[PDB]
Formats: sequence, structure tokens, C-alpha cells
Amino acid sequence: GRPEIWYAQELRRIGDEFNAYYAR
Amino acid sequence: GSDELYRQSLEIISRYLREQATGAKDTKPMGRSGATSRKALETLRRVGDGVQRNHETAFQGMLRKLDIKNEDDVKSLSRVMIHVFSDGVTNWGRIVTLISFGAFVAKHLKTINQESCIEPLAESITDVLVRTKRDWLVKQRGWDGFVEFFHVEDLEG
Repeated sequence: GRPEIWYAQELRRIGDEFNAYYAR
Repeated sequence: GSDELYRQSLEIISRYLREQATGAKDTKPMGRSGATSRKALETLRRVGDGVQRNHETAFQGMLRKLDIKNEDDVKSLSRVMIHVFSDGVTNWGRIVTLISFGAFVAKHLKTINQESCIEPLAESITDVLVRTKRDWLVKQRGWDGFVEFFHVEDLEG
């Protein structure tokens, strides 16, 4: 859709991947 | 009746963005809830620097095409920030990642003589997080939860 969604997706992916390093 | 959670959050996030962009460590006192705020900033220093390094290419690619030139563009970044959480999910990883990208942008703002945009950027990030994720934040005990989430123990358990 709108470009902003593409950028948000990238940050969400990075954030979720990072979260998984620490979540327990 | 002032917003204490917003104030504390803004202090942490503003200081981090400003110190990342300049390399200077503010000597100003933290103030109320300074203890939590100090540990939060220290945590942000450790983990945020890793996020920026680990994902430098991704961040650079984003920055490059976003073409941020002034405060009007910073204002526009709130749209991206909203959509990072539009799926319903909130977690500390996403929060640190957003703040870390903010620091990356702050560095850029410094280089193009737009240091005056760094505070509005910090305010925008804090606005989105505190105003729209307040219930989640409180459920983690705020920045105390943040410190605990990223805490790495050294116990011979």
C-alpha cells in the first residue's frame, strides 16, 4: 500500500527479531 | 496535573537521541524518578548501539529515501511510527528499534545543520509511545520493565 507501511514493516521485523533475543 | 510518564519518557528518549547525534553526555541532573531514568538510559545505550550497528544497512536505506530535510519531514515520520504498532503488537524490541532509528535520524539531522529538529523528533517518538501505548507501558511497570527486560544477569545459577 502506502510507502509508510513498507517502512513500518521493516522496523517491525527488526524489532520483533530483536525482541526474540531477550524475551523469556 | 502534569503527565509524569510523558515527562520521564521524553527525558530518556531526548537525551539518547541528542547524545547519539553529538557524542556528548549531558551533565544535566535527571530529576524525579531519576533512578529509573538513569538505568533506562544506560540500558538504551547498550542495546540501542547494537541495534543501529546490527542493522546499519537497513537504517541507511530507509534514511536515504525518506529524504528528511527539516521539521516538516520529522512530523511526517510519526506516520511510520504509528504503523509499526498497527498490527496490535507492542513489545520492547519494537520500542527500542523505533528509538534506535530515531537516534540514527538524529545523527543525520546533526550533519545537515538541522539540530533544531532533534527535540521535535524525540517529542514525536515519545508522543506516539506514551499517548497511544500507555496501557501496555503501565502493564510492564513502565521504564522499570524496560530495564528488567534487557537485564543480563551474571549468576552462577
